[PDB]
Amino acid sequence: MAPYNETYASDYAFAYEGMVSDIAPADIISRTVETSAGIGFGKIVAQGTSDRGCKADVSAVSPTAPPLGITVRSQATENLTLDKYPRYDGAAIMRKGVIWVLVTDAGGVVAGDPVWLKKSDGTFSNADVGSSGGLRLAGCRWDTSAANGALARMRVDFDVPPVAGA
Amino acid sequence: MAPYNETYASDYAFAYEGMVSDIAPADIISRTVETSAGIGFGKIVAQGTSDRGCKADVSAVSPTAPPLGITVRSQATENLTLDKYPRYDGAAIMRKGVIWVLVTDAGGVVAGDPVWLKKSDGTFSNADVGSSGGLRLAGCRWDTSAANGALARMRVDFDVPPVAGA
Amino acid sequence: MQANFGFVTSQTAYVEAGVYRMRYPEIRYPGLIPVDYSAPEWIKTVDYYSMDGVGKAEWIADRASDIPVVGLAMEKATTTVHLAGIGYDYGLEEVNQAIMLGMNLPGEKANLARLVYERMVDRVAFTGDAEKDFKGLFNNGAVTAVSATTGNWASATADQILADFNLGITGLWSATNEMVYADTVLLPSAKHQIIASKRLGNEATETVLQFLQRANVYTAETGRPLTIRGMRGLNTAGAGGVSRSVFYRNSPEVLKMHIPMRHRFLPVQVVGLTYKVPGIFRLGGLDIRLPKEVRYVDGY
Repeated sequence: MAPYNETYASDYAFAYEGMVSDIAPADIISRTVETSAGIGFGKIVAQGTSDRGCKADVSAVSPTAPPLGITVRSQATENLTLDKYPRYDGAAIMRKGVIWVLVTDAGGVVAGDPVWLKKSDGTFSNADVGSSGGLRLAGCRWDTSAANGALARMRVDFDVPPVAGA
Repeated sequence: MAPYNETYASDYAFAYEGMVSDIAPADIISRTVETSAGIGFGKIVAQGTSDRGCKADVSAVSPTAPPLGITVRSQATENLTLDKYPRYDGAAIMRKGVIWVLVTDAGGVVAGDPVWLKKSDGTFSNADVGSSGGLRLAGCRWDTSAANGALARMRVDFDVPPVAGA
Repeated sequence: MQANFGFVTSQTAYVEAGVYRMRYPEIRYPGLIPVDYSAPEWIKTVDYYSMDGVGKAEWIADRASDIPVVGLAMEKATTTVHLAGIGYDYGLEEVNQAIMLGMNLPGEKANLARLVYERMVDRVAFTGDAEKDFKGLFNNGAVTAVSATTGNWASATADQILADFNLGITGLWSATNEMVYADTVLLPSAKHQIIASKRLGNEATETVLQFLQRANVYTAETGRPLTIRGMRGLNTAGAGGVSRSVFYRNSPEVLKMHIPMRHRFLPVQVVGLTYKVPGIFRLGGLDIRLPKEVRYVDGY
């Protein structure tokens, strides 16, 4: 009977942090979490050192060492970390479907835009940062107009090599 | 009761020459073998002259004429050629899944590496040969650390155009 | 070998009906580790309790109510359970070509899948993955590992061999305040065999392995022989790649291994002239609850 965090919303929300939207194709890949803390749901991941592991640290990704994919919302995750994949757990990375993610940009994004990754934190945006600290995920595009700090769905394809931007 | 070629192995091996590893997507394509001799199982193939044929000769592939794909282990192949697709036979080319192949490199490969094709013989390796005789399969990556002349599984996507390297 | 499902045989030849498979080291976990599979499927953790009590007994009188009382206390601990899988797939004309030869491809891919499942369970039990931090019996970092008293067991007299072997049992007996005795001992393969065939002295009749079978702390006072078992992966498990031997008590209250789900086959899904059957099994890691009743000695 818990009425806390009641906002009396006009209508239903759109999605959650890492939920997918149904479509026939999806590469979902099982990896093992390597970071000491968990990994959030809609997040980018790099290639681990365990030959099948992944890390949440993408500060050193390059066109030669591209990022691995994006985690998905699992909803059965050990109930000790709130919404995360705990250490030593199947990660369920996705690299082909359409997924809801979080926007980090001042002016927001619109339907068809490039997707730029900020290597410092691992956040998605519309344009390059400008100090050799951003990559462009070459095969990727948005699918929703959204403001700053809101959820937008994007279409992703990680087999296309990334592009470095200074 | 045939005990020849008994090596008393510690545990089971990993895979065979051209076996696949299960995953939801796979483009498997039916082509007709054009070479006089057969074609091996985990091998690269070029575009034939019969509008649906394939050849095992990839000595003339370029970014303008990219290779076609990789054959898969069929296990029902006319029992006259040991492990090959005989002349005039359905070839079952694959160009999207993850497949076990043979490594030809001095130092071996690790988890995430570029895949370089040597046009002279048609062998996969980690780095370019260095005399305008190698291509880079742009969308391709390894998935296992393996030594020289061992089996390693790699993820393959042949719709991305190749890159010429001198 | 070959992979064609078809062989050219003569018409005047006899085809012996015997399936000879290749040899692999034996399974060797059943009977060396207690495994209990009773948890409901798709659990996520496993809980277990303890219990300890305190009291005292005094002298009373015909009226003085000096009667003392007792007290109780409890503590809880937990472990986890993970998921893995392996399965097979096949084409259409492959299985139809194997059916008219009496091969039964779907049933011949299940035998070997069970076999590789047992292989996986063994590897998880006797060593670690470093993907789930499933510390194994041979490399658990919570037990004490000491070195042998200059014993290489090659060019070593049986005095040194006996001293080194009794070092493990005398070092575990005093480590539990003289309460528990070693039950089983696992030695490297290379050195279980050097000690198996040499005499105690220049003139003797028994081997130094047959001597420590009995004539130890455990076997004489309670009456059963000590299980000196020869092991396979202990050859280089050690501090600097040197052989390790393990002494332990082998009870369900020392070791445990939880396997909620054994191995499952799910329905077949057909995608364009290809059939894919996925197989899943859900198991946890090895648990050493009493680390003071397991001892590592290196350098034998």
